[PDB]
Amino acid sequence: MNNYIFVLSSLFLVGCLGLALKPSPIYGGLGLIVSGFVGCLMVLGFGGSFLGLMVFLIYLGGMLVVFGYTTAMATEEYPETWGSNWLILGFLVLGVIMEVFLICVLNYYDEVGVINLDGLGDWLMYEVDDVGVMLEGGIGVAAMYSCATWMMVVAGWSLFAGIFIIIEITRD
Amino acid sequence: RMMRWNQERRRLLIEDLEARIALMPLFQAEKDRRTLQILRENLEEEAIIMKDVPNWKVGESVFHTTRWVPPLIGEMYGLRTKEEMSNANFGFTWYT
Amino acid sequence: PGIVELPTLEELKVEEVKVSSAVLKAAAHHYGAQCDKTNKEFMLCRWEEKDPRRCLKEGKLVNGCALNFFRQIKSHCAEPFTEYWTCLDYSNMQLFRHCRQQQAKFDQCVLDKLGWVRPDLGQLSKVTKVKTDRPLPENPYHSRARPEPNPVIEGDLKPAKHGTRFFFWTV
Amino acid sequence: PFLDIQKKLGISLDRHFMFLSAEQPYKNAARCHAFEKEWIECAHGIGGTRAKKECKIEFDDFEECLLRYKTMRRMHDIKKQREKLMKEGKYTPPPHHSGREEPRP
Amino acid sequence: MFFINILTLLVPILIAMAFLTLVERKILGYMQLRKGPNIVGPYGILQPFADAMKLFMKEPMRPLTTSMSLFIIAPTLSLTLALSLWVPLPMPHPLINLNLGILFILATSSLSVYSILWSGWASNSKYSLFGALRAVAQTISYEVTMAIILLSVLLMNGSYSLQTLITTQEHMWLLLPAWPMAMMWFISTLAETNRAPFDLTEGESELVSGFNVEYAAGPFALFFMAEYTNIILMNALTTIIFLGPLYYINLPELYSTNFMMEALLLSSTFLWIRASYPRFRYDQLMHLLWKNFLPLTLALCMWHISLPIFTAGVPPYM
Amino acid sequence: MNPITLAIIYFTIFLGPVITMSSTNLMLMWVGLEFSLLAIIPMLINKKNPRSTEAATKYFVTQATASMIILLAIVLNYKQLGTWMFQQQTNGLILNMTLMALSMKLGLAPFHFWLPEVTQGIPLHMGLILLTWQKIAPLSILIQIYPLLNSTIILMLAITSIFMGAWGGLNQTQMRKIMAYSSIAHMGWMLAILPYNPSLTLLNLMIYIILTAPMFMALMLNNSMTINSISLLWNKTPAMLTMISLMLLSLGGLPPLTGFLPKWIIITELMKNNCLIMATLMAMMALLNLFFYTRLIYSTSLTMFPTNNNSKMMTHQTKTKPNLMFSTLAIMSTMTLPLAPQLIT
Amino acid sequence: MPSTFFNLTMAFSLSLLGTLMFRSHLMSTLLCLEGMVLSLFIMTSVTSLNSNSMSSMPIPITILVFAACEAAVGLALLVKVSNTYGTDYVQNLNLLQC
Amino acid sequence: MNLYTVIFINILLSLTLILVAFWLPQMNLYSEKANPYECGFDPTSSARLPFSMKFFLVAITFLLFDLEIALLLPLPWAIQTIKTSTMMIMAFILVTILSLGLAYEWTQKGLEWTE
Amino acid sequence: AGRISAFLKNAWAKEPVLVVSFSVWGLAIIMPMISPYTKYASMINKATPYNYPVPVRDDGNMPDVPSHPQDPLGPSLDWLKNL
Ligand SMILES: CCCCCCCCCCCCCCCCCC(=O)OC[C@H](COP(=O)([O-])OCC[N+](C)(C)C)OC(=O)CCCCCCCCCCCCCCCCC
Ligand SMILES: CCCCCCCCCCCCCCCCCC(=O)OC[C@H](COP(=O)(O)OCCN)OC(=O)CCCCCCCCCCCCCCCCC
Repeated sequence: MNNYIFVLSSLFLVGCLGLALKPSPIYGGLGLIVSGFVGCLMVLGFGGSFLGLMVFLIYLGGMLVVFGYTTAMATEEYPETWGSNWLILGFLVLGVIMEVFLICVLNYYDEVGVINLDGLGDWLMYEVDDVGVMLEGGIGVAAMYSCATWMMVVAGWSLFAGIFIIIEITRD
Repeated sequence: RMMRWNQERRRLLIEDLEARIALMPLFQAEKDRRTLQILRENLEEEAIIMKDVPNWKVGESVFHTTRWVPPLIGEMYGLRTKEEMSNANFGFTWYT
Repeated sequence: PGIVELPTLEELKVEEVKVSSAVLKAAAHHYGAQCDKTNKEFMLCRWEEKDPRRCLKEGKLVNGCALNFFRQIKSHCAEPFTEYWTCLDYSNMQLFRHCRQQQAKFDQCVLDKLGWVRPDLGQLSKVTKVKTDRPLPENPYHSRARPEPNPVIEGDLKPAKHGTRFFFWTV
Repeated sequence: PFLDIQKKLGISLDRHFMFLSAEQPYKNAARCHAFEKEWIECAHGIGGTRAKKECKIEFDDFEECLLRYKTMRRMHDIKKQREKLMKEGKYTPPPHHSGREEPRP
Repeated sequence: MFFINILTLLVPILIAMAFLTLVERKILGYMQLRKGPNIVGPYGILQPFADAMKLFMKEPMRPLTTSMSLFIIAPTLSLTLALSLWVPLPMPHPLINLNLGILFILATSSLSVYSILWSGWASNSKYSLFGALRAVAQTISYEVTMAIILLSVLLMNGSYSLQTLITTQEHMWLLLPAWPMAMMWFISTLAETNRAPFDLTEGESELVSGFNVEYAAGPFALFFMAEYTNIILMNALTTIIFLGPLYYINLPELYSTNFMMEALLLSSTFLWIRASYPRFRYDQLMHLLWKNFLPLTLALCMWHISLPIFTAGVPPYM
Repeated sequence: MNPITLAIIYFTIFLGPVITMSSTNLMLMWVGLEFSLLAIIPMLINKKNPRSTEAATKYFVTQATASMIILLAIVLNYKQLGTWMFQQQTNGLILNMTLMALSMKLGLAPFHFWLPEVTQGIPLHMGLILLTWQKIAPLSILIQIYPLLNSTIILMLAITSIFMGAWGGLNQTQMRKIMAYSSIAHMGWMLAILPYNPSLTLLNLMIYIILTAPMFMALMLNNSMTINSISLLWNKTPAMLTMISLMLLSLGGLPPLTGFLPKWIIITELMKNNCLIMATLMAMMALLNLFFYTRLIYSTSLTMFPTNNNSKMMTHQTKTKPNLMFSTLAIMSTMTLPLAPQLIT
Repeated sequence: MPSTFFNLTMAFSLSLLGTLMFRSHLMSTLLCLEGMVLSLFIMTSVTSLNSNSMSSMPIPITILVFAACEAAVGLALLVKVSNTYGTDYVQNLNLLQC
Repeated sequence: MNLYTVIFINILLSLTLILVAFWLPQMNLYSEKANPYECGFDPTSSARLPFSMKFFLVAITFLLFDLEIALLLPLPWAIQTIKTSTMMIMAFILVTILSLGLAYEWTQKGLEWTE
Repeated sequence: AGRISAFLKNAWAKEPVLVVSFSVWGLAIIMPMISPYTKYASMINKATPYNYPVPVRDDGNMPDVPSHPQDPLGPSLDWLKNL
């Protein structure tokens, strides 16, 4: 129960490896949905739940529109999942073996202390205010409404200009 | 009705937070004393029994500032049990 | 660097309250109004001197006044306070709104005996200006020498000598 | 280049959240507020090469607070020596460190 | 004791959805001047069990042109998301108490949409592809509308929790303060559950069976269980959010009874809607939402931003 | 088009670099870069031909990848120090990734391959807007971190950009590709002088901008796309020829044109910092740049290529040339060498 | 935390390698871009939560907004590419070399 | 830990149900049974050809509006602020520009399913 | 105006959703500017005590701040009590 975040980070690494290995975009969206859920779990484990749930919802909508588009235009008669080429599977397991090799090397080389096998799960949350109200994530995202109105207005203008941009691109 | 009831709930929240404020110094004193007790027992257990390596200082800090640096969760529960460390890391988060 | 100093178990020993959170919250308002001087002295020393190792006497005084307050509560009238804090202990949030009747009986107890008045809606949540004789720490954060700034040049702004002095440009 | 319309007009669009020790939402801190405060107060007015030279003590303390490499190495050394002594049978942990302790509030 | 609590949450929900199938067939029959099943059970009460046994004793019939991994993953995903969505509901005390309960609900609903999409694409058939694309359009429209509705209603509430909704509706419902949001939320729950009028994903008339047209018995039963569990859940969420049951600290049994009565009424309302209305076109559903509900809910979201500010009725944080 | 979306898109094109150069937070610099990219894409794909679509796609994926690397550098700096600016003690790996990604944003070699591709297949005014306005925000970020840059990587990128730009402009016959390779060479000069003097790269940027604004304006006047199209300019607009030749010579760096001034002062500063090898190699490849400019001058001004019959109708009709923009910039980009101490700052 | 941050940095590196190495699919390239975006979001969120930088907590939301804007623009460009050719192939869009 | 156990129990329940569904009945598999359905005839295409959806602009607008949703969602904590005037103005501006974008797209016929 | 009234009545008959949305938008703009309770929301959020009130030293030169919570000095919340 100490290495839970490390297991999640390894799963995120595997999902990003599959996305890099580039299946058919159906399975690419699947891998990105899995990676988004895993990253949500990592953020929730590290702290406030609002950021993880936000990135989960956002990537759910994004990969849904992506699924629609890869059905519409980015498709082929035989969409390769991962086993159309044995090189893709061999490279996936090669990357997994390289990941295990590098983390074993960095555990053996414990001078810097980036990854430690004995010290894993000991330095996840550093210092927390034990007694205290209104210290969770989402209060800062609310402070975007009052303390970073410049961040709020550049995000809003980005979305507004983006509406105009996409209409003019797909005007045809 | 929502205006009146939300104002009443604001008054109730102020009452609860004032009860918390009145209980704050006792919790602060007990928390500081417990933290110092854990640090002292860690320092003694590192001091007498743990370290006989010739090049080692027992109570050596890692800062030159010579003032109080509050301890980390992994610093104060590092010598404790793994279940206690996991409770200190993921107690509030997993309690749902 | 240096060896960090921290007190021993003998000077960290104190008579702990051993009192649950629900009974603490039931007695919170009268505890906060009875000895607010001791609690504010502890908070003032704690926020002035950031070191917890130099406020242990104030913390023991906070524990002592809390113990005296609870001993007065236990001595004078105990069963309406008991039923009040158990009604608070029943709920999942210890909401004061559930058991105002037992709160009224406990307030009647502490008003008839010991003459205590429960604070109003916005009284416990303001600054206090506590008087103390402990000297003000002149160097919090253990700051270093703060090295002096650059020696700013003062004088009249004369024109540049012989113009720009850029190759063959005379002016 | 770097225009300074924020300093010229006196506004602060993005200047109050440049670093950790700067205007937390309700009243909170950022776990190295004192160290970052000391480092910035050291480096102000002498900035650049002089701040890199003669604020190295404050910067090293702040970097140690933020990254905790030396605390990790010290704790790893203590735990490694403890495990070596457990293997050699020369150490028995106390009750409070391993198992039942007396809980204080 | 916690596993016993999980059982007492999960098993009654599954029996409730099976008898929801029975109640749907009987209510539709009695609105169609006929009866429901009354032969299999004493009053038809064994009909869902007979249907379940027949579906689980028919062969699943894996097809040739089919991505088998997604074809198997999708119905199990749908059922586990339906039960996971049932987890955090308070009646009046939830099994799992979440601070961001509504956000959890939204995330799980979107993942259920992904289950439908993956089933439709994996069952490599044209009607399945049609059903998947219709699901994409439908979830676009109701997702944006539902997010705005929940934002405004929980702005009238305090945090994103649901016990806070109970304490908010302790004195009066939320239907009277925000009834247009309740109407648009009811329509959005219909769209989320893929129910009539705008089902459009299992469209029996436009398509053959939509995304289930290649799913034989077994995983088809899993999809049906997930759909009807989601029906009961959306009605339960609507009555928790808007039609607040009576809550007393001394006894919660009357809260559970009131919640049961209102959830049964809204489920019967869903069956009533199915009996009453014909189907939309799936472009007409998008036009209807994006041209009627979205501007009105944007305006009402602005109104519910302004309302606690100018009435000073800002809800507490806790 | 539509005036409302024209105003929105052009205001966002303006707003991107302004936010980047006026914001002290690296995150706000990144959102300014994002503003510039996303705003300029619909202006690129506007004619809706396959070449415009390809150019927009290439530009989008290149700038998106570079901005993602920039954001990686910003997040790693925030992890290391907790601030939102590279102050003094950041990691050299972070700084080198920042430099590499901003080089791919700018388009200098060996990240230069997309720039002639994108500039080709795009209308001339959009090529002008790209090659001038899009290169200020990454240069502003590079000027902001004026120390703490790797001079080795800077000089390698500078020398390879000048070499590849000279060779590419030597090969090309398309005018837009010629302008893109000129951009690559001048960006190489600016990047070369960047870690030693921000004033000199600002000066070279200003000289380059005021030099290639009227070049693009003169291309825009007759919609001249190729060397032959600019060659039949004596029949179309014979008054253009002297200013065209003088601006091409100034882009070549010939004295006494004011385009000699940025190369001269950059060589001076590099002499002051003892980089004679780099300065000499840069000057020789600048001579190569001047060669392909001089071939262009031979085509358009000093000889008279054959013309066709319909240019008689072109002479019959009347034209329109922008006041206060072409002639002013041409004069200031040709005959402003004796104001060199005023130009340097 | 340092092990998790190393894993997130390696995940970003893998998604960058996916972006740089094309396999016949502009949609897959956009997917790799959004994988890089997700890795950066998780890195920023974990850093802010670890350092208790609640004032800097709007930064992940800002990068998510601008990332979805760029994903929107990329999807629009992919639509135009598909309308031009009908296959969405990065090797098929190559005619600007001359 | 509790929520994790409930999630795993639901997943194991769904897996148990589909494993029962696959190992319980009798299997008789042949080619005409497992062929794709296509209403009682052989399919002309492979059901993997491009589909050419007609609401692509609405989908991209949905992406942008979903991120506007993500911006609007911290309002329940935003209304607890001490200023509340800049908060109210900022919320009004955000909702107004979102509505202006929707109105502009409606006027320019963006959400009209161009065939 | 006759044309404006006829246009509004036709819009209310034919498209009574845009009319309601624009009216609600205008009402949400106008109502905070005319309500007498607008300052009360900010004052309530100010008076809500999420943090400990840190005491100050007694130099004897400030008579405005109280010496104890049971004092007439300080920001009393009788406006919220009677609100
Ligand atoms: C959960 C609680 C219960 C909820 C209700 C449940 C029971 C009733 C169920 C009825 C059947 C529903 C089945 C599905 C029906 C689908 C069709 C449908 O509903 O379409 C939506 C229809 C659409 O109608 P339409 O599509 O025919 O409209 C024509 C539009 N054109 C021409 C462009 C196509 O109606 C709406 O969109 C209205 C939504 C609700 C509006 C509520 C407004 C309330 C008043 C606001 C304030 C007014 C005053 C202004 C200010 C004054 C200040 C002083
Ligand atoms: C068929 C395959 C299916 C795969 C997909 C499974 C989907 C599951 C259901 C949908 C989940 C959506 C995302 C939900 C995340 C959790 C929501 C949440 O808010 O969690 C936080 C919560 C505690 O937070 P809070 O409420 O703030 O409490 C603090 C004080 N009470 O609680 C926590 O902190 C608990 C954290 C863990 C909760 C999730 C556990 C998931 C376990 C992995 C499932 C998948 C495993 C892989 C596949 C297995 C084989 C098929």
